[PDB]
Amino acid sequence: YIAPNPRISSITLTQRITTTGPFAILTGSTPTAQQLNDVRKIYLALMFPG
Amino acid sequence: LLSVFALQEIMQK
Amino acid sequence: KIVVTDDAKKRYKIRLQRFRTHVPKIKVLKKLIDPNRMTVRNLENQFV
Repeated sequence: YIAPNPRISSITLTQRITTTGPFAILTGSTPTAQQLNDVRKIYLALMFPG
Repeated sequence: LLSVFALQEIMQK
Repeated sequence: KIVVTDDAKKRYKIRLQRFRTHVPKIKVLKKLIDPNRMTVRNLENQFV
């Protein structure tokens, strides 16, 4: 699993440092094992339509 | 590896 | 000249060092500093 360029969020979500929205608080979180397993479930569901 | 937004969450304990 | 090179690994290393310097892991427990200071917030995307 590859990740996007880190500079995308720095210039867009953290464009203003004196404000805090729903996106900015969770742009700094990290996933656990079960959450990665759920991501794998989502991708498996996508790759078999219907 | 840390972000300033997680600092508030861990700090508010 | 104080030069900072575009190589990502170096910028990450200075970023980590500055984050340690401003907010160290040791007195973040004892002194219970507030994370709302303008400098510590500015540290988030200062050298990205």
